Amino acid sequence: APTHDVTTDRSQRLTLRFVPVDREDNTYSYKVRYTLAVGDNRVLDMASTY
Amino acid sequence: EINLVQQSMPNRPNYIGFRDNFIGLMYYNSTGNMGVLAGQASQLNAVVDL
Amino acid sequence: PYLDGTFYLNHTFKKVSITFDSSVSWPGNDRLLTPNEFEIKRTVDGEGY
Repeated sequence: APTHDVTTDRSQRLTLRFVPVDREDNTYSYKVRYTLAVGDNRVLDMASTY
Repeated sequence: EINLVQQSMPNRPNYIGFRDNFIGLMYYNSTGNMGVLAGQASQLNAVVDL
Repeated sequence: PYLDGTFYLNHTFKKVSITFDSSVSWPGNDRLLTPNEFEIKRTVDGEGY
């Protein structure tokens, strides 16, 4: 394996949970917003957002 | 005529109130009913109950 | 199952803790939602994990 520059797991979770900050509980639809925070020196792939 | 000679003792004093400092009104020391105080950004829990 | 690899009791496990020096968790860089320990499965799940 590479021993440096690859990964640093220091003070980072490998997944986060984000609570709703909007909820609409309409009769046939539901809306939810999330204010994402992508930290500095991190990168997100949206293929693993679900 | 023989139901004149009944006796009756008072019912027991039974005091029902709350606990000493509202003990067992908030879950502590539990998981699955654990409380979370956390950022609104990343949302990292700052409460770990064991 | 020891010699044939015919395992079948892997579904009873419920947690694993790794510690070095008896004072530092190996999952201690806060890599997991439950910070210390991996949990294999949840009994009493209300936090949807």
